[PDB]
Amino acid sequence: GSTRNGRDSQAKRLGVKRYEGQVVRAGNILVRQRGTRFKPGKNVGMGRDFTLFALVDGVVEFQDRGRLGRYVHVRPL
Amino acid sequence: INPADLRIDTFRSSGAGGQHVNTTDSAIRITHLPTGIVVECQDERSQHKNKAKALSVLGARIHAAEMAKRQQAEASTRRNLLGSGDRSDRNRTYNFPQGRVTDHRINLTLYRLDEVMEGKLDMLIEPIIQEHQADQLAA
Amino acid sequence: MLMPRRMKYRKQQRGRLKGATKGGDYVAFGDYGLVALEPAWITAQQIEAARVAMVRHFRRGGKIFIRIFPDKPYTKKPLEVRMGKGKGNVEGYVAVVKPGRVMFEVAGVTEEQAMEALRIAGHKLPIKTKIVRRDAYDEAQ
Amino acid sequence: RLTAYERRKFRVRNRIKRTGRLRLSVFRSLKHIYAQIIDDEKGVTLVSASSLALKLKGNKTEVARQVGRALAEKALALGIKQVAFDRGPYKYHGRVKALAEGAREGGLEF
Amino acid sequence: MEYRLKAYYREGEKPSALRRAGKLPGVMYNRHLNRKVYVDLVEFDKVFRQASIHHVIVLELPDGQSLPTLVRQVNLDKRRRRPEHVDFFVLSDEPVEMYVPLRFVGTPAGVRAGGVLQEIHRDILVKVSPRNIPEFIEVDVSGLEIGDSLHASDLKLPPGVELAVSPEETIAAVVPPEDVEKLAEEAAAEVAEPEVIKKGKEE
RNA sequence: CUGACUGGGGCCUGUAGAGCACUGAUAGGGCUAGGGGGCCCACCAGCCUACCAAACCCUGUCAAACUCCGAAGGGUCCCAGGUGGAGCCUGGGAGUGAGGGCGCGAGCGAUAACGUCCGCGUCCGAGCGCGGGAACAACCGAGACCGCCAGCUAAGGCCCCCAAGUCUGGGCUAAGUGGUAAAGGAUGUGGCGCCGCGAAGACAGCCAGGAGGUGGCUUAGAAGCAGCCAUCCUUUAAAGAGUGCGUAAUAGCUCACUGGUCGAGUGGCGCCGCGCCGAAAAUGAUCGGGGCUUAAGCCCAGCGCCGAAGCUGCGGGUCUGGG
RNA sequence: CGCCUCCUAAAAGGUAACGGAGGCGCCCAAAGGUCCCCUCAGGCGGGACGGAAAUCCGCCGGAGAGCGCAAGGGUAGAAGG
RNA sequence: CGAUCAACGGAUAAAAGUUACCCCGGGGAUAACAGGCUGAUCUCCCCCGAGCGUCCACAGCGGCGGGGAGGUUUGGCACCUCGAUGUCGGCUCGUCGCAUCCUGGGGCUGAAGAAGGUCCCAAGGGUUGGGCUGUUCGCCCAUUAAAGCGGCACGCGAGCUG
RNA sequence: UCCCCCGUGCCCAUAGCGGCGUGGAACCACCCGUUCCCAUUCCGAACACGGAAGUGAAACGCGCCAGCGCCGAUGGUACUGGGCGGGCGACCGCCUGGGAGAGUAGGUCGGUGCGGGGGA
Ligand SMILES: [Mg+2]
Ligand SMILES: [Mg+2]
Ligand SMILES: [Mg+2]
Ligand SMILES: [Mg+2]
Ligand SMILES: [Mg+2]
Ligand SMILES: [Mg+2]
Ligand SMILES: [Mg+2]
Ligand SMILES: [Mg+2]
Ligand SMILES: [Mg+2]
Ligand SMILES: [Mg+2]
Ligand SMILES: [Mg+2]
Ligand SMILES: [Mg+2]
Ligand SMILES: [Mg+2]
Ligand SMILES: [Mg+2]
Ligand SMILES: [Mg+2]
Ligand SMILES: [Mg+2]
Ligand SMILES: [Mg+2]
Ligand SMILES: [Mg+2]
Ligand SMILES: [Mg+2]
Ligand SMILES: [Mg+2]
Ligand SMILES: [Mg+2]
Ligand SMILES: [Mg+2]
Ligand SMILES: [Mg+2]
Ligand SMILES: [Mg+2]
Ligand SMILES: [Mg+2]
Ligand SMILES: [Mg+2]
Ligand SMILES: [Mg+2]
Ligand SMILES: [Mg+2]
Ligand SMILES: [Mg+2]
Ligand SMILES: [Mg+2]
Ligand SMILES: [Mg+2]
Ligand SMILES: [Mg+2]
Ligand SMILES: [Mg+2]
Ligand SMILES: [Mg+2]
Ligand SMILES: [Mg+2]
Ligand SMILES: [Mg+2]
Ligand SMILES: [Mg+2]
Ligand SMILES: [Mg+2]
Ligand SMILES: [Mg+2]
Ligand SMILES: [Mg+2]
Ligand SMILES: [Mg+2]
Ligand SMILES: [Mg+2]
Ligand SMILES: [Mg+2]
Ligand SMILES: [Mg+2]
Ligand SMILES: [Mg+2]
Ligand SMILES: [Mg+2]
Ligand SMILES: [Mg+2]
Ligand SMILES: [Mg+2]
Ligand SMILES: [Mg+2]
Ligand SMILES: [Mg+2]
Ligand SMILES: [Mg+2]
Ligand SMILES: [Mg+2]
Ligand SMILES: [Mg+2]
Ligand SMILES: [Mg+2]
Ligand SMILES: [Mg+2]
Ligand SMILES: [Mg+2]
Ligand SMILES: [Mg+2]
Ligand SMILES: [Mg+2]
Ligand SMILES: [Mg+2]
Ligand SMILES: [Mg+2]
Ligand SMILES: [Mg+2]
Ligand SMILES: [Mg+2]
Ligand SMILES: [Mg+2]
Ligand SMILES: [Mg+2]
Ligand SMILES: [Mg+2]
Ligand SMILES: [Mg+2]
Ligand SMILES: [Mg+2]
Ligand SMILES: [Mg+2]
Ligand SMILES: [Mg+2]
Ligand SMILES: [Mg+2]
Ligand SMILES: [Mg+2]
Ligand SMILES: [Mg+2]
Ligand SMILES: [Mg+2]
Ligand SMILES: [Mg+2]
Ligand SMILES: [Mg+2]
Ligand SMILES: [Mg+2]
Ligand SMILES: [Mg+2]
Ligand SMILES: [Mg+2]
Ligand SMILES: [Mg+2]
Ligand SMILES: [Mg+2]
Ligand SMILES: [Mg+2]
Ligand SMILES: [Mg+2]
Ligand SMILES: [Mg+2]
Ligand SMILES: [Mg+2]
Ligand SMILES: [Mg+2]
Ligand SMILES: [Mg+2]
Ligand SMILES: [Mg+2]
Ligand SMILES: [Mg+2]
Ligand SMILES: [Mg+2]
Ligand SMILES: [Mg+2]
Ligand SMILES: [Mg+2]
Ligand SMILES: [Mg+2]
Ligand SMILES: [Mg+2]
Ligand SMILES: [Mg+2]
Ligand SMILES: [Mg+2]
Ligand SMILES: [Mg+2]
Ligand SMILES: [Mg+2]
Ligand SMILES: [Mg+2]
Ligand SMILES: [Mg+2]
Ligand SMILES: [Mg+2]
Ligand SMILES: [Mg+2]
Ligand SMILES: [Mg+2]
Ligand SMILES: [Mg+2]
Ligand SMILES: [Mg+2]
Ligand SMILES: [Mg+2]
Ligand SMILES: [Mg+2]
Ligand SMILES: [Mg+2]
Ligand SMILES: [Mg+2]
Ligand SMILES: [Mg+2]
Ligand SMILES: [Mg+2]
Ligand SMILES: [Mg+2]
Ligand SMILES: [Mg+2]
Ligand SMILES: [Mg+2]
Ligand SMILES: [Mg+2]
Ligand SMILES: [Mg+2]
Ligand SMILES: [Mg+2]
Ligand SMILES: [Mg+2]
Ligand SMILES: [Mg+2]
Ligand SMILES: [Mg+2]
Ligand SMILES: [Mg+2]
Ligand SMILES: [Mg+2]
Ligand SMILES: [Mg+2]
Ligand SMILES: [Mg+2]
Ligand SMILES: [Mg+2]
Ligand SMILES: [Mg+2]
Ligand SMILES: [Mg+2]
Ligand SMILES: [Mg+2]
Ligand SMILES: [Mg+2]
Ligand SMILES: [Mg+2]
Ligand SMILES: [Mg+2]
Ligand SMILES: [Mg+2]
Ligand SMILES: [Mg+2]
Ligand SMILES: [Mg+2]
Ligand SMILES: [Mg+2]
Ligand SMILES: [Mg+2]
Ligand SMILES: [Mg+2]
Ligand SMILES: [Mg+2]
Ligand SMILES: [Mg+2]
Ligand SMILES: [Mg+2]
Ligand SMILES: [Mg+2]
Ligand SMILES: [Mg+2]
Ligand SMILES: [Mg+2]
Ligand SMILES: [Mg+2]
Ligand SMILES: [Mg+2]
Ligand SMILES: [Mg+2]
Ligand SMILES: [Mg+2]
Ligand SMILES: [Mg+2]
Ligand SMILES: [Mg+2]
Ligand SMILES: [Mg+2]
Ligand SMILES: [Mg+2]
Ligand SMILES: [Mg+2]
Ligand SMILES: [Mg+2]
Ligand SMILES: [Mg+2]
Ligand SMILES: [Mg+2]
Ligand SMILES: [Mg+2]
Ligand SMILES: [Mg+2]
Ligand SMILES: [Mg+2]
Ligand SMILES: [Mg+2]
Ligand SMILES: [Mg+2]
Ligand SMILES: [Mg+2]
Ligand SMILES: [Mg+2]
Ligand SMILES: [Mg+2]
Ligand SMILES: [Mg+2]
Ligand SMILES: [Mg+2]
Ligand SMILES: [Mg+2]
Ligand SMILES: [Mg+2]
Ligand SMILES: [Mg+2]
Ligand SMILES: [Mg+2]
Ligand SMILES: [Mg+2]
Ligand SMILES: [Mg+2]
Ligand SMILES: [Mg+2]
Ligand SMILES: [Mg+2]
Ligand SMILES: [Mg+2]
Ligand SMILES: [Mg+2]
Ligand SMILES: [Mg+2]
Ligand SMILES: [Mg+2]
Ligand SMILES: [Mg+2]
Ligand SMILES: [Mg+2]
Ligand SMILES: [Mg+2]
Ligand SMILES: [Mg+2]
Ligand SMILES: [Mg+2]
Ligand SMILES: [Mg+2]
Ligand SMILES: [Mg+2]
Ligand SMILES: [Mg+2]
Ligand SMILES: [Mg+2]
Ligand SMILES: [Mg+2]
Ligand SMILES: [Mg+2]
Ligand SMILES: [Mg+2]
Ligand SMILES: [Mg+2]
Ligand SMILES: [Mg+2]
Ligand SMILES: [Mg+2]
Ligand SMILES: [Mg+2]
Ligand SMILES: [Mg+2]
Ligand SMILES: [Mg+2]
Ligand SMILES: [Mg+2]
Ligand SMILES: [Mg+2]
Ligand SMILES: [Mg+2]
Ligand SMILES: [Mg+2]
Ligand SMILES: [Mg+2]
Ligand SMILES: [Mg+2]
Ligand SMILES: [Mg+2]
Ligand SMILES: [Mg+2]
Ligand SMILES: [Mg+2]
Ligand SMILES: [Mg+2]
Ligand SMILES: [Mg+2]
Ligand SMILES: [Mg+2]
Ligand SMILES: [Mg+2]
Ligand SMILES: [Mg+2]
Ligand SMILES: [Mg+2]
Ligand SMILES: [Mg+2]
Ligand SMILES: [Mg+2]
Ligand SMILES: [Mg+2]
Ligand SMILES: [Mg+2]
Ligand SMILES: [Mg+2]
Ligand SMILES: [Mg+2]
Ligand SMILES: [Mg+2]
Ligand SMILES: [Mg+2]
Ligand SMILES: [Mg+2]
Repeated sequence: GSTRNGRDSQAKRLGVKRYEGQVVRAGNILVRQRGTRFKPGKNVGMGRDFTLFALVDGVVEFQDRGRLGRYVHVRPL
Repeated sequence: INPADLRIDTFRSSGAGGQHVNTTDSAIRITHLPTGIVVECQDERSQHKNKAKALSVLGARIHAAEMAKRQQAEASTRRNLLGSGDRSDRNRTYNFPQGRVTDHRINLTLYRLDEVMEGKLDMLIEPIIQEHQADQLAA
Repeated sequence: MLMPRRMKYRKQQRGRLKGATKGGDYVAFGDYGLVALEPAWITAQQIEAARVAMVRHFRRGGKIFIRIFPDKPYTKKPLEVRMGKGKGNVEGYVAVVKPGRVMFEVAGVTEEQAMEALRIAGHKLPIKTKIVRRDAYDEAQ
Repeated sequence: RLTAYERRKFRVRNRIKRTGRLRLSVFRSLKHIYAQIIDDEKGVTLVSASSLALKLKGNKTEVARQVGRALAEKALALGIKQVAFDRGPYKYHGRVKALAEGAREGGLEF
Repeated sequence: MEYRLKAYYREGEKPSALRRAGKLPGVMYNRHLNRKVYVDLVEFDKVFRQASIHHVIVLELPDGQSLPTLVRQVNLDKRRRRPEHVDFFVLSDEPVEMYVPLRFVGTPAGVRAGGVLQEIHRDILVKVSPRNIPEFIEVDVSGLEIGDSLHASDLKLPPGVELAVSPEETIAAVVPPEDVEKLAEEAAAEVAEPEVIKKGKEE
């Protein structure tokens, strides 16, 4: 008797890294995700792995637009 | 293999193994009470690995001893019907000279070899079937 | 006997037996029901023994409804192995049953017949049971 | 159930909106052509121009070019200089192109 | 025919205290009103076992009012198998959707042949006026063989009552009975072991 | 002053629960491909279904790797309270990298282990110091600086051993249950609540009858106790074409049943209490013991007391802080 | 025995067992960049060879297809053609 | 650019076995004996009453399932013991349990009698000699009122045997 | 600031499906053409241009309808942060604070910002 299992991959520690109302600097990663669980909003870029980051200094704001998806914004200071 | 007819005997094995052979029993020794076959093993160390082979060989003799008594019954029966007297003996003789199909059981002789040794004959067995009722019926 | 025709996964974690039933707590088909009074994994062996107990009492006639289904695989390691080396093999299937579930239902049968058949079937199960008859409370569900 | 026309419209506009520039939207009917310069950040139209409002007349292409020049003139009066062209569902060609070219001749920046 | 049940108003009393006092908490409502009420448990049980959700229950309120209601929802304690809450739907002159008992008149010929009449619906959902509530709806099941079925389309409806379910909805069936003669084949019936649905490069 | 913890506010989440919209599972109907068995046929069409049975639909359900839903909580930021053997920053010195029990959440295991592996917490570890639990690291009480022949309490207790009530009010249990266990069984016993049956006199005893057609698929000769198919009716109570002795022939006793009697309630559910059986292991027994029965047991409601190294009182030591 | 996906994981992250299941050790000169254009699976009906399913026509259709390969997330207001 | 340094943070550029001829340093951090916890397996007892028993569910039986008891089996765990807890069987000596083999008492019997079956009570005493085999166990011979089953570190090697 | 239409945004089905009705003066659409610009792996279907004889049939706009879809209380419960208890356990209760989902009543054939053209 033996196992044909026993494998698993390293945890990737995905998710939001900066919540609404938090003071960020340009470049701060805001969301780590697989695909677009959140979409880039105003002053928010998205990297080749769907990572959202701040484009400007400011304050993070989230917005749920229904069928248009959830968006992450940065409001300049 | 149903359990109501099995008395299982456990105890200590016999031979090499050290203090484990001395202490742990582990020698299964079954006894099939109706048939009498006793197959008894000590090969693997656990009595449950020993239980397996003990059960798996009782069947090989419960089946062997029944298949014998049934094929011993298949040769005692067949030897009588065919009869070693296959030179000339029991049932019928078929004349191809004069066509006398005869059955020596009763007597009835006829010329229906053309109609019998070239087709069916369900009606010429009837006297052999009818004379065999009055054989049993009248006595 | 009862077991899934197919499944996505062969083996299933054991889980828990907290609380009263999620559903199935009211009579829904027959005239009388057998309700579970305490939680258990009910084996397909136990289910079928209860069923056979009822049809063999009715002798001919009536209708039995089995409202629990054993879809949960039961696992057991071979005799005399040690801990480890993976999960044991599937030896059977059980239906998770919690207090308040209607397990069996009968119809087309006199009251005394229904009372007696469900009683004998209760003796085939590993839990305390209660016999109930259809109510307005049941119809209102 | 969307149509190719609505999908093509969303496609080109979403890309325009993303740059954050003021957008020069152009609607083209069988008879007329209309243009409004829009601040999508407030959802407000800033300056307007159309053949229907200018009573323009002849060849559709030359007409469009003129509504383009007109939109430019009125835009610069408001300090609007940089803009992004919203061709919407239309290929950049013919009448739409003419309007764009007319807007450029007026000093509108794109 | 028509039943009466004394009800009382409640405010901040805890539902647990009420039920420990023998009082069944409840609510009474319609598009115009919504009031928290409670009724005596044993009194309500005497009424409800007869009335069910089919017959009118007028609630004799302590302020002198008397409102005609239908029981619209009864929440059961899943463990103890006892009611813990009632919804009383206050009736008014408008037509109302409700459930009307089915009376299965006749003995099906399939039943005479040994079968069993499975009473799929014991009532039917119906739009009707409160002044117009029938007591039952008769259904002639004597023609049903093993195994024939009746549907809501076969319902003869009285005047002023309108079917509120699809006429395709089946309402009764006559099924074959349980038989010991089948036990032998069922016990010797071998089952194929369950197949596992493939994952990965198998699917 | 930034800490643990706490208050408000914003946001992030997919667990408990629940649900079946998806992935599958799923019983029973309906509806209906496909086959199966049966008809009529091969002229290729044509009919049956209580066989199996896709989809679809209805009722009813299941799921760690299913979610149309979805908490309590948790995380994080902002403003506040919070001066603590708190927090940050830089350096010097370590020890540890075998843990364990308990509560909760899971996996593994067998819904076994003083088992095993994680999560949250806790205690032992290092509190084998103190009070309770008969004794007992981790259960309950409680963090021991020293002294006191002073006081208040904690758990637990207050009949004697053994400090404090043989205290007070109302019940329950006769099993020493308490003072060692399950399915399941049982007119033990005690409560409530709610239906039946009850004046042309009941349940139980005595009394008088208790029949007549009298055979059937019908036979191993038994109309009625032989296996079924039987359940019509009548001699102006109206008494089974039959429950216990003779029967491959009959007696005769008997009930259900009817009347006559003598002179007052009876049965059924459901929730709760406390007890009974089920209950057999190895040196001599025992709830710690002795002993306990309107208790010295159990439930409820009370006042009082005893009780520690906890708290107070009083005196002292030392460190830190404030004068 | 390293790497990936899902679960166990107790709604942030992380979290073990010889716990439950699958994959990787490549691939593409386009299967990449940018412009433009286009929308799927499936179901019903129609239709020569021609069928359950080639291609053609029509209606129904929010995504259940596709996205090179495991799984998950994501996705037609494209990331697919 | 040369890595199945894939034991994938990769000890050398370069490496397999055996020891019962064995040795040291350690560990009850870790197995084998016994104990312990557990009771899957084992033994025994119940629950249900399908059906058997000419008739008759329960004289005697008890389909499929259900709940326990025990701590004699084989295991699971790794808790005291590896600066040592000597292991099978035999002999000697016992002692205890009772789920009783005999004897004593009793209920039911498909108990005529005699002899049986089964269940209740009951542990006072008794429970043979041989053949085989190291055997426990088991088979067999000749008897018997009977030729019980288990606990005690599978009792007992500072008592012996080996 | 009112009504209709044409653009373009916001809320993200209370906005959708279906059915019916309605509108061409204006706008929009089909529509007429395929010379020109541009275009079809074939096709002026689409894309595109030049047009204004016709039609609101399609499409679109605007109404009405609750068969479907969508939304959905109030009660009560599950579950639970913290605090306690009970059971040999599988598990069950109490206090305090929070509080679903399903279902029921019901709600819905959209609301609104900007700029145009027209109308009073
Ligand atoms: Mg393997
Ligand atoms: Mg694994
Ligand atoms: Mg790996
Ligand atoms: Mg990791
Ligand atoms: Mg991991
Ligand atoms: Mg992972
Ligand atoms: Mg996140
Ligand atoms: Mg990329
Ligand atoms: Mg990029
Ligand atoms: Mg906001
Ligand atoms: Mg913003
Ligand atoms: Mg030997
Ligand atoms: Mg050795
Ligand atoms: Mg051993
Ligand atoms: Mg588990
Ligand atoms: Mg089980
Ligand atoms: Mg298991
Ligand atoms: Mg092993
Ligand atoms: Mg082991
Ligand atoms: Mg394992
Ligand atoms: Mg297993
Ligand atoms: Mg099983
Ligand atoms: Mg259940
Ligand atoms: Mg039971
Ligand atoms: Mg429901
Ligand atoms: Mg066009
Ligand atoms: Mg501060
Ligand atoms: Mg802070
Ligand atoms: Mg803080
Ligand atoms: Mg806070
Ligand atoms: Mg759940
Ligand atoms: Mg589903
Ligand atoms: Mg449903
Ligand atoms: Mg579950
Ligand atoms: Mg579930
Ligand atoms: Mg999950
Ligand atoms: Mg889930
Ligand atoms: Mg919701
Ligand atoms: Mg929250
Ligand atoms: Mg928080
Ligand atoms: Mg917060
Ligand atoms: Mg502060
Ligand atoms: Mg400190
Ligand atoms: Mg510190
Ligand atoms: Mg300081
Ligand atoms: Mg130092
Ligand atoms: Mg130093
Ligand atoms: Mg260390
Ligand atoms: Mg360790
Ligand atoms: Mg370690
Ligand atoms: Mg640990
Ligand atoms: Mg711990
Ligand atoms: Mg301990
Ligand atoms: Mg624990
Ligand atoms: Mg746990
Ligand atoms: Mg787990
Ligand atoms: Mg078990
Ligand atoms: Mg442990
Ligand atoms: Mg444990
Ligand atoms: Mg555990
Ligand atoms: Mg560890
Ligand atoms: Mg230590
Ligand atoms: Mg302590
Ligand atoms: Mg400590
Ligand atoms: Mg200690
Ligand atoms: Mg103590
Ligand atoms: Mg003490
Ligand atoms: Mg202790
Ligand atoms: Mg202590
Ligand atoms: Mg201590
Ligand atoms: Mg201290
Ligand atoms: Mg005091
Ligand atoms: Mg006290
Ligand atoms: Mg005491
Ligand atoms: Mg005293
Ligand atoms: Mg007293
Ligand atoms: Mg007793
Ligand atoms: Mg006692
Ligand atoms: Mg006792
Ligand atoms: Mg009981
Ligand atoms: Mg009991
Ligand atoms: Mg009783
Ligand atoms: Mg009682
Ligand atoms: Mg008969
Ligand atoms: Mg007892
Ligand atoms: Mg008293
Ligand atoms: Mg004291
Ligand atoms: Mg003191
Ligand atoms: Mg002190
Ligand atoms: Mg002092
Ligand atoms: Mg001091
Ligand atoms: Mg100090
Ligand atoms: Mg995780
Ligand atoms: Mg997780
Ligand atoms: Mg997580
Ligand atoms: Mg968490
Ligand atoms: Mg992190
Ligand atoms: Mg692999
Ligand atoms: Mg390209
Ligand atoms: Mg298609
Ligand atoms: Mg076709
Ligand atoms: Mg064809
Ligand atoms: Mg075709
Ligand atoms: Mg897809
Ligand atoms: Mg693949
Ligand atoms: Mg190299
Ligand atoms: Mg490999
Ligand atoms: Mg390595
Ligand atoms: Mg290497
Ligand atoms: Mg590598
Ligand atoms: Mg390594
Ligand atoms: Mg690594
Ligand atoms: Mg290395
Ligand atoms: Mg190196
Ligand atoms: Mg090297
Ligand atoms: Mg080299
Ligand atoms: Mg080497
Ligand atoms: Mg090497
Ligand atoms: Mg060597
Ligand atoms: Mg050698
Ligand atoms: Mg050798
Ligand atoms: Mg030598
Ligand atoms: Mg030597
Ligand atoms: Mg040698
Ligand atoms: Mg040597
Ligand atoms: Mg050594
Ligand atoms: Mg060394
Ligand atoms: Mg050494
Ligand atoms: Mg050890
Ligand atoms: Mg180790
Ligand atoms: Mg060991
Ligand atoms: Mg060992
Ligand atoms: Mg050892
Ligand atoms: Mg061992
Ligand atoms: Mg051992
Ligand atoms: Mg030993
Ligand atoms: Mg020991
Ligand atoms: Mg011992
Ligand atoms: Mg033990
Ligand atoms: Mg046991
Ligand atoms: Mg046990
Ligand atoms: Mg035990
Ligand atoms: Mg067992
Ligand atoms: Mg028992
Ligand atoms: Mg019995
Ligand atoms: Mg029989
Ligand atoms: Mg009998
Ligand atoms: Mg029978
Ligand atoms: Mg029995
Ligand atoms: Mg059996
Ligand atoms: Mg069991
Ligand atoms: Mg033992
Ligand atoms: Mg033992
Ligand atoms: Mg072991
Ligand atoms: Mg053991
Ligand atoms: Mg050990
Ligand atoms: Mg150890
Ligand atoms: Mg350990
Ligand atoms: Mg040792
Ligand atoms: Mg020594
Ligand atoms: Mg020593
Ligand atoms: Mg020594
Ligand atoms: Mg020694
Ligand atoms: Mg005895
Ligand atoms: Mg005797
Ligand atoms: Mg005797
Ligand atoms: Mg006798
Ligand atoms: Mg005799
Ligand atoms: Mg006897
Ligand atoms: Mg007896
Ligand atoms: Mg007895
Ligand atoms: Mg004795
Ligand atoms: Mg003795
Ligand atoms: Mg003895
Ligand atoms: Mg002997
Ligand atoms: Mg000998
Ligand atoms: Mg021997
Ligand atoms: Mg010898
Ligand atoms: Mg032997
Ligand atoms: Mg032999
Ligand atoms: Mg003798
Ligand atoms: Mg004798
Ligand atoms: Mg002995
Ligand atoms: Mg042993
Ligand atoms: Mg022994
Ligand atoms: Mg020994
Ligand atoms: Mg011995
Ligand atoms: Mg010895
Ligand atoms: Mg020895
Ligand atoms: Mg000794
Ligand atoms: Mg010694
Ligand atoms: Mg000695
Ligand atoms: Mg010694
Ligand atoms: Mg010797
Ligand atoms: Mg030797
Ligand atoms: Mg508009
Ligand atoms: Mg019109
Ligand atoms: Mg229209
Ligand atoms: Mg017009
Ligand atoms: Mg006109
Ligand atoms: Mg041309
Ligand atoms: Mg030209
Ligand atoms: Mg024209
Ligand atoms: Mg129209
Ligand atoms: Mg359009
Ligand atoms: Mg709702
Ligand atoms: Mg609510
Ligand atoms: Mg809690
Ligand atoms: Mg628990
Ligand atoms: Mg609460
Ligand atoms: Mg609350
Ligand atoms: Mg919820
Ligand atoms: Mg809700
Ligand atoms: Mg609507
Ligand atoms: Mg519409
Ligand atoms: Mg709008
Ligand atoms: Mg706006
Ligand atoms: Mg205007």
